[PDB]
Amino acid sequence: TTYADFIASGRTGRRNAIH
Amino acid sequence: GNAAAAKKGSEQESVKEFLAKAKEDFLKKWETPSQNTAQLDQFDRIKTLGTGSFGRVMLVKHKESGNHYAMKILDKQKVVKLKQIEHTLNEKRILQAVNFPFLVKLEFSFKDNSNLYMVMEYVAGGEMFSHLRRIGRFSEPHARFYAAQIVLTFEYLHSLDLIYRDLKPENLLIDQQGYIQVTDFGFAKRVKGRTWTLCGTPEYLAPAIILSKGYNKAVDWWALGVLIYEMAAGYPPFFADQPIQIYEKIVSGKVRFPSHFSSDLKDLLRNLLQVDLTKRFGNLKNGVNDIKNHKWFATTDWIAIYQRKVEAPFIPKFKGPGDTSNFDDYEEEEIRVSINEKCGKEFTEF
Ligand SMILES: Nc1ncnc2c1ncn2[C@@H]1O[C@H](COP(=O)(O)OP(=O)(O)OP(=O)(O)O)[C@@H](O)[C@H]1O
Ligand SMILES: [Mg+2]
Ligand SMILES: [Mg+2]
Repeated sequence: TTYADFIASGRTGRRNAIH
Repeated sequence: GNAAAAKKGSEQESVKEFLAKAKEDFLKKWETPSQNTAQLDQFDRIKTLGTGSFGRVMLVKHKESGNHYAMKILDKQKVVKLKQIEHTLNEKRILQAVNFPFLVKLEFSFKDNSNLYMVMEYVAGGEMFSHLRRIGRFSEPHARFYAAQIVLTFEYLHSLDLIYRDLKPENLLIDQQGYIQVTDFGFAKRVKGRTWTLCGTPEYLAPAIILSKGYNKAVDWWALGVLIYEMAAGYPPFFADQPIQIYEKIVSGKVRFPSHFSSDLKDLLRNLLQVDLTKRFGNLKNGVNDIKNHKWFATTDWIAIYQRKVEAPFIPKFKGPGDTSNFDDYEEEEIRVSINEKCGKEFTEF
């Protein structure tokens, strides 16, 4: 499932801004 | 029927006047910003509520009052190194001039030899982010309740010629009434027309920002599209392990929706996640009204939302003042202050 793929990815934690 | 038409037609004349008085108030502060309204020693530093790629926000208690506040600390030297000088000046100058129910209030601000400080009202409910990840996803009515508040906030901000540029669950907080408090004005900018800076957060960047093209306020509406999608699905419309991978997906023009998304939700999102900014909702002849009148928001009483008269779908637990249980824990660090003034000229107006 898409949700399972997301949960298994590297960016499920707090996301910081880029510049 | 003819009754709703009158209700909608009348309310618009009202918000028109509201926005008018709002601009006057804003302009006054924008032209003459408050400065040096407190000092570090008047507060006791309690605990870190969160950190960003720029600063550290700590819970603090005001000594001569006992009141708690959220203090954002920025290392002047780091700001310069990350080329965030003008952005930082924008951040404080704008934050101290705005006034809206869903915008965090800047109580005080000041600086010393090493750091810049922005003392905000402490929003104890925690980030929308943590609740969203914990719960998984919000029901459409739950997501709508928050969305409605973002819509009104952007209407406000945009009318003052302000572009927000960093909408995300991490920058949205829940107060004790279950309502939203937008924080982090780090990329906020007062601008009429296009601007070009590459800034924001990967998953929320509009295509224009990614393609190094000039862009306008429409990027905030695109970000709203991403927010609603993430809130309702539990994950972003465009995700991957590396930013570049996310970017290729964002500019592709392809978005897939979860089977449980309503027809109204999908339609609204297809209009917000519109790569062609000339066709994007919020950026058309009728502007924000195309969004407020959209079917997905049919049950939304906009005036009631503004007055905070709508029962929030969720109210965080609050065990009294100073309670930081709704926030993750972070590693602490002493707030160093050099005996030597750093980057004085750069931050003169702060
Ligand atoms: N008024 C507040 N009350 C409570 N917590 C707050 C408040 N303001 C900020 N925070 C918390 O502190 C965190 C960091 O603040 P902020 O987002 O402004 O840092 P930042 O460096 O600008 O992060 P970013 O990487 O998004 O640029 C927020 O994500 C939030 O968890
Ligand atoms: Mg932030
Ligand atoms: Mg920021």
